[PDB]
Amino acid sequence: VQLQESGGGSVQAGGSLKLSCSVSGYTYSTYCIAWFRQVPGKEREGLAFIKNPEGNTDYADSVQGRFFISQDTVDNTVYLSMNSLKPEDTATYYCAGAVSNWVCGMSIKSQGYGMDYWGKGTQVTVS
Amino acid sequence: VECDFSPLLSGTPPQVYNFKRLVFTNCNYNLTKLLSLFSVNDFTCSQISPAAIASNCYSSLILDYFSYPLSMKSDLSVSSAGPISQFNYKQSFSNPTCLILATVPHNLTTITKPLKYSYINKCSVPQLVNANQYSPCVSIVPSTVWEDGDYYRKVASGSTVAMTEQLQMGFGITVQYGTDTNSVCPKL
Ligand SMILES: *[C@@H]1O[C@H](CO)[C@@H](O[C@@H]2O[C@H](CO)[C@@H](O[C@@H]3O[C@H](CO[C@H]4O[C@H](CO)[C@@H](O)[C@H](O)[C@@H]4O)[C@@H](O)[C@H](O[C@H]4O[C@H](CO)[C@@H](O)[C@H](O)[C@@H]4O)[C@@H]3O)[C@H](O)[C@H]2NC(C)=O)[C@H](O)[C@H]1NC(C)=O
Repeated sequence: VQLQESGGGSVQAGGSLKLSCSVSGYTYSTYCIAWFRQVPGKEREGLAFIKNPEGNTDYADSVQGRFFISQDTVDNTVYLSMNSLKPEDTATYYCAGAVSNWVCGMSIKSQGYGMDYWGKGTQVTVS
Repeated sequence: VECDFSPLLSGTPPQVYNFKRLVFTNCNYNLTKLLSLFSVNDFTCSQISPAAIASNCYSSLILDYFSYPLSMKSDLSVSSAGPISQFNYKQSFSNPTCLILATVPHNLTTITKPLKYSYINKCSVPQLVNANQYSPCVSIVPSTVWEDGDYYRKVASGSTVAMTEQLQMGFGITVQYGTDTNSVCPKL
């Protein structure tokens, strides 16, 4: 399994930015894909997660109704449309995969504890 | 599809006499992943092996879980010579089983501690729990014993053990093998 973020960069104060996470290597269809961030000197925060028996998602409460995890129908690449971006949103955004799907809401509440596969992250800076 | 172990990861696990029972049919499981989410301190089995129970197909898989302090491992080994198997929880002898003792690590932050560990020390002539059933006193004994020594009667006496830094739990698994129905399988 391989995961790579993209789409980040410089965003306007208040603007939106769509991040992606290309997904290869998954054989079965049941697994957890999450989204994370980490401003330096601090711990990884959990953001959004996807579950692949049905497509149910949830989002940590500090990005509720601002960040929107989507997944491509054919590409099985997961997206993260982020909105109302504040400087407090500046961080390195990581993408993370796990081996099953119920391990998800938990790692989203525990800075990625149960996640298995990780990306190198991309950089998002809001002015 | 895929067995739904999520409910274990959220909430306050009940005490041993109020064990929560999750039943799984027609689902593929991954037990090794579930156990990797914990610091596993003890893993014994009856009529099956740890390796076999994570890698076999069953007609149903039953997972019981509850708060249980690791210092009371002896109180399980004593079996029917002690309160736990006499009064709170006692696994089937007609089906293969495992019992696992685990500490929930600091990083798995969504398992909530109770005020203390509690168990029934007596529940009555004595009224013993039958294999795989609840104690007849489940109704009157409270979700948590208030003070070590309470005597509830409508006769059930409770005991307490102080809470540990990190919550310690117990997991009981019972599998049943059928004919033409073994569709709880490991995912590959
Ligand atoms: C059912 O569930 C089990 C339990 O997870 C799975 O077995 C494991 O699969 C995971 C996922 O690949 C393995 O995890 C990885 O761990 C590597 C370190 O290995 C040691 O530490 C692990 C605990 O994490 C021990 O289990 C193991 O014995 C070793 O001591 C990491 O280094 C890996 O990460 C790196 O690589 C990935 C890409 O591969 C990147 O994304 C990361 O950023 C990083 O570069 C990885 O996180 C785990 O080791 C496996 N355990 C065992 C015992 O084999 C089963 O696969 C699963 N079954 C199914 C069908 O899903």
